[PDB]
Amino acid sequence: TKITGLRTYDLRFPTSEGLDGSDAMNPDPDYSAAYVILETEGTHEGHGLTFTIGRGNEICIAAIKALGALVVGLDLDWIREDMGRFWRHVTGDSQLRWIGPDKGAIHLAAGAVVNAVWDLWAKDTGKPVWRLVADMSPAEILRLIDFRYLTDVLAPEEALDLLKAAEPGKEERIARLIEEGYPCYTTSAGWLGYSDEKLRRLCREARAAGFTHTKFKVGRDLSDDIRRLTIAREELGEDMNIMIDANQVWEVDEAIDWVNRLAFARPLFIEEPTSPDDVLGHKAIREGVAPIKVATGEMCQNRIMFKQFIASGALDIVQIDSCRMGGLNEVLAVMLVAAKYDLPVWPHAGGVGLCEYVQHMSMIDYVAICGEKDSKRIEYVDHLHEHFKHPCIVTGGAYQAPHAPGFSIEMKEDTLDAFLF
Amino acid sequence: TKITGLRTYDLRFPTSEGLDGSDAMNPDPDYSAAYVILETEGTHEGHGLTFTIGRGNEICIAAIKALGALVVGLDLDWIREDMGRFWRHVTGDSQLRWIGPDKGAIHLAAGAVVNAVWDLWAKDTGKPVWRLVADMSPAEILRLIDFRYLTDVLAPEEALDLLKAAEPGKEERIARLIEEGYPCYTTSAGWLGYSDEKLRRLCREARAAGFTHTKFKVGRDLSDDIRRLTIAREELGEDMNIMIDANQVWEVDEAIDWVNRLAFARPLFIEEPTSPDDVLGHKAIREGVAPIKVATGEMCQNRIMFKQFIASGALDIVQIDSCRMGGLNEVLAVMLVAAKYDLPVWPHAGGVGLCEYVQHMSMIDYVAICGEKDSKRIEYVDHLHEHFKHPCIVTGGAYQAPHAPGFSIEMKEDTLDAFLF
Ligand SMILES: O=C(NO)[C@H](O)[C@H](O)CO
Ligand SMILES: O=C(NO)[C@H](O)[C@H](O)CO
Ligand SMILES: [Mg+2]
Ligand SMILES: [Mg+2]
Repeated sequence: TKITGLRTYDLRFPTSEGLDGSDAMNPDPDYSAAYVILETEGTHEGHGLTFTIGRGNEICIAAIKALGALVVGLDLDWIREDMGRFWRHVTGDSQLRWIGPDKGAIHLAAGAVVNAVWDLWAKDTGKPVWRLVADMSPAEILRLIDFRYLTDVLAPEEALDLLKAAEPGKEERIARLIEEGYPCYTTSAGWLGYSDEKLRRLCREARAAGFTHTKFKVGRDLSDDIRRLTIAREELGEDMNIMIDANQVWEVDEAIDWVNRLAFARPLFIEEPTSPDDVLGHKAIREGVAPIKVATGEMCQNRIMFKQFIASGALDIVQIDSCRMGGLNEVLAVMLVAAKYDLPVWPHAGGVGLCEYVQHMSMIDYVAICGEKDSKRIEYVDHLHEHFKHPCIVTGGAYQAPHAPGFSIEMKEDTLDAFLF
Repeated sequence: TKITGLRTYDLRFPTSEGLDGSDAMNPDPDYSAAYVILETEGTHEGHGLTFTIGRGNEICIAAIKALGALVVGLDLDWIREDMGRFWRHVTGDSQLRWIGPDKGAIHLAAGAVVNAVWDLWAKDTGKPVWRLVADMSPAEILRLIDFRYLTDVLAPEEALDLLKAAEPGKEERIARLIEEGYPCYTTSAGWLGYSDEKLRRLCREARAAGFTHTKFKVGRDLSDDIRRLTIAREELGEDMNIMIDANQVWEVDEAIDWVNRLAFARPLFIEEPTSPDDVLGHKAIREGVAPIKVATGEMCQNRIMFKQFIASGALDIVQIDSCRMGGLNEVLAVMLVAAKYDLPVWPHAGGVGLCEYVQHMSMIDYVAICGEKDSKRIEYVDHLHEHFKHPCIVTGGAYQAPHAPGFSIEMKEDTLDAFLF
């Protein structure tokens, strides 16, 4: 098996029509995917994407094509033999690095390409990605990871120790995952553009469906936020766990004041109270709003930023995203850093296929990394699943473990045509 | 004056022929510019660029084209009446933000576009950019800056105090600048790929020319670094200040050992000992290599990262880049933060026309912000200046202050054709 070529698709979805996805920073996102297919001589092709919200998708497409120079011609076996090495290779063109390094368009693109390789690998061995990785030995998992710029906080040796400690009880955890699935929260009732009436109805739906955790957007208007959360609490009941998300809009002092004003709602955490680059700022906010926790990560650019968020105690909840960074391999590195510091990972999802991606990632985290899932929640959003050949399945507040070979991200063929920008 | 259109040029220079620019991370860079021209109804056009090293320049081109949607159709007076507002506007399309925010391709592109506007403004009023800004009252300069995500360490009120304090001495400093220029160091002798013979010759030339500070590449091979720095000290003499640059290649523990091993050479500082995102890492390296100083910043993505580097005391020398970030306005913000913490700013230069840019920026810093230049050094490199209509002029180890209208970045027409990729 050789990667013999690649195709790209600038796919954009009219989510702004009903303001699905709307928040304090992004009032009218058009959920989009910079989509890549890695060609082989064989029966399988590697599908992958990275998520954007409309304009700018074509920049990610440009970056994917640039990265293709590094991937077309590779033997899949050379990749599998040491994927950490492949990861260094694909993020290691010094000239392409200049455009980053490991941030912005070039890293979004790497997420798509790297995950497409995983899709191909999984399809070839006949396993869903979560099982492909979960079945690996500690050394095999360790080999997937490029540790460059991590070693002062988590060196390979300490990562290997964590992996070995998790190894006993994988089989039992795999069985448990099959029986129970992995718990998730819903953001579906929370988009900032929704009318109060729509908020009420969707809160009731979320409660009826069996979700125990629900997330709501805040951050544009304090009066609106107080009203909305009061209404949300009314419909949801006192037992429901509520979280809130400001989407980066606040200054540090502003964040502290505003969150504390929403304390009556008993939010578990505030997500992204400020810029996703501001480690020290998140830490300041964290101290100022305790016992309300702080979550961030959906735009955290790479493992180097995550390691500083985690090591400095700037956050309570680590929200990795499946394709913001360099795909699965870098996510795994961050999950290991989080495990060292005993911080829970609650992945960002929704978007286009992000649920499809992160379901696998958390399941690896549960089976082979930290061994705990019950107190955690993967994000879930009920948008755009009809475009996927193997959509995530969620019922009673939990993702069912994927069965199909691959990374669950492959779209129906018609979608690749109808939504081409 | 109205911005009526824009043209882009993917310009790439074969600098890898002689390994000019070569370092431990980037063995064969091809100095490139994603170049932009803003068209108007009148007689001036706004020229700007952002700098890359070859492959990936086309991603910046795509990002510039994307930003064009925010700039084409704008009236220049609207921009001029509140530059901070324009800056927020150009970096604040929430969809284009997703591709960053304020990092990677989209922000490199912002640097080009923002600086091109400055070029147009400066041409319209008939002044070099440095003097255009220097002639401004403190309130007018404050107005240039978008302070979002800065207010926890520098809020507009305190930035104005800094600016007002520098106010009375401006006239004297301008006279002094006209008289003395602004001191600069040279990297012309330091590229890692040069032979020892060429190293000797360039060291002798740098010494004869009157530079008091000279920078050398290190970090690929310890034995090479020891020999080369021994040669450099021999050729440059004891009075010369030698600095070294590792271009991000090391882990924290590795950086400390390697730098300390070069202590015999008396390096003033180590530049980019590790990843440009690792604030806490630079701080640890800084503690480990004392008294050798730490410099970083040429790839520092934005004001938010710089703010943290500075406030946490993670570096000794702040190396802003003219077009890595959102152009002049964001640089001025960082310079004000630096002034608060009394950290010197020594801008990164070389590349394609970076010298031509940063000369203006440091002179603004001298005249209107921190009021001190004698102890500092702007980077200078003698490459590619023949492509510019008004190239920088260096003699006796000092930049002559620009005197022609504009930002000194406009290239000769023949170059725009001859070097199109
Ligand atoms: O913040 C988010 N989820 O938590 C979304 O990515 C954002 O609101 C865009 O729809
Ligand atoms: O590091 C640098 N100057 O300090 C250069 O940008 C780099 O070496 C690329 O030529
Ligand atoms: Mg969010
Ligand atoms: Mg450098």
